[PDB]
Amino acid sequence: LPTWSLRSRLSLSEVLDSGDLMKFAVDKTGCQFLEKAVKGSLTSYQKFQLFEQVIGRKDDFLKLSTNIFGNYLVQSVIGISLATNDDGYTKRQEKLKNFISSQMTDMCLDKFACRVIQSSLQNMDLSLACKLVQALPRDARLIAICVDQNANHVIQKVVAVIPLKNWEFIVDFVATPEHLRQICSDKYGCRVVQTIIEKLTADSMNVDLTSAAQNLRERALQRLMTSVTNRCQELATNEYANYIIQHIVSNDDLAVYRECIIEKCLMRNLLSLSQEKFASHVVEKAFLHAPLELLAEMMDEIFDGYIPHPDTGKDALDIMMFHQFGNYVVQCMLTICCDAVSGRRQTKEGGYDHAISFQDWLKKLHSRVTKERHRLSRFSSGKKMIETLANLRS
RNA sequence: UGUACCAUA
Repeated sequence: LPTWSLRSRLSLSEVLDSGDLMKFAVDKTGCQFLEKAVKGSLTSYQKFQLFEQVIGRKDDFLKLSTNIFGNYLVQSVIGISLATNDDGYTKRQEKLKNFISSQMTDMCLDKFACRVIQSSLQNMDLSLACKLVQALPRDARLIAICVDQNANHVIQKVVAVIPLKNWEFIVDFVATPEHLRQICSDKYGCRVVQTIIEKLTADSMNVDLTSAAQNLRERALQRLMTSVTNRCQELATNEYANYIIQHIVSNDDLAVYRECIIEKCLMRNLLSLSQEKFASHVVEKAFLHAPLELLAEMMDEIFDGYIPHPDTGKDALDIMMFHQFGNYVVQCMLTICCDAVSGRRQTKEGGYDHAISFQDWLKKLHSRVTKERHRLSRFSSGKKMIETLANLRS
């Protein structure tokens, strides 16, 4: 801090006139002062000086943006610039767009500057905000952006506040098989893929779209889903990407994609997937949300899709009930049937009552549980199942 | 008996 300032009762015009702003803005106490001062009434010339000193020169703007304290002052002054419709408005906002553009990647990857980007994206005029998105990298650096724990929030802001036409390139980039593989195998990249999928879903939150815009949305959705269903096996078994497959399977507004995953990824692999740490969650979701015709194939695959062990006679259901992960899938099957038979779940799919299918599955499960009650009572899972059936006839 | 993310003074 400048020696002349080493006080209380200090004015903003002093700091602005002194040439020493940059020293205040990167100091905790100093920046705390500016942040208070900047919220008050500002005269025209005070804004003029803030504009010039904080967002007027590329280098100082970069230095504050990437600064732990400075970035807050940059965001406030950008706010004030946007609120100030004087004659220099245009040059200011245009210049700000140029500054960020020329350093896009560096700023996104920075813990603090990425906050400046986010704030600029949602507050700037949409047409200038759209140019910021154009400045996004189209190569390995985009992947790096998606998987950084700070920078990934830039992509998510873009998705939230920018019309799809401007960021269609991101969808197609992420849908490129190699890219999808790297992004979805990452902690943060998956959140990005998740957010994009949500945005591209024709749900309650997209009813405001024109038809042209819905069409654009649909095409991007198909592109992304084609890549996702092509790697469904890998994504479903992955530690992070299983959440994505679960989201798709559980979302009614994605029903057609849920059926695709079930048919071409899950079906015939149920015993095997039910024993996976990660995919077992996907398999539960599929049972919970499958349309009845597919639900019946799923149930049939468990009850009768596999040949029992040649020596002991153990079947898929024996294996699953006592498996560390598979036991949760059987619990899920049982709970579906009990809900169905007891009114808690709709058995009429499309005016057709599949009630007796659920009764049949329940009867099979109840028969197994009864015969194996002694072994099953040794496990928490087994006790839960026994108890579920008891609570049914009560 | 079984997993993530939710990130600045």
